Amino acid sequence: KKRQRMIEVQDELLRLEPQLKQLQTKYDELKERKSSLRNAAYFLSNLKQLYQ
Amino acid sequence: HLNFLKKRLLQQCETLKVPPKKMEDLTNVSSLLNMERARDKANEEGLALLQEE
Repeated sequence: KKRQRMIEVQDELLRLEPQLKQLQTKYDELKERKSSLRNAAYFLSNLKQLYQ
Repeated sequence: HLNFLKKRLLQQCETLKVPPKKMEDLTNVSSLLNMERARDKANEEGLALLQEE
């Protein structure tokens, strides 16, 4: 029964292992996108003010 | 007299009846126990390792 328990715990571990990676990279890329777009909005507004 | 005693005991034990229960050789069983004990110990160790994992 402990050997079966090995089977399910290892299966759960190997299933959950990849799941972290895509979520981590998605969080990182969305945070970078948010920062970049906020900066870009700031610069476009500021340059529009300069032009006006 | 002791030879007569031995032969009467042999006849009594040959005539004696027992239910069909397997009973292994008298000398070796003890050794088996030791091995069996070791087996369990090894098993327990492995069990512990498994649980540890």
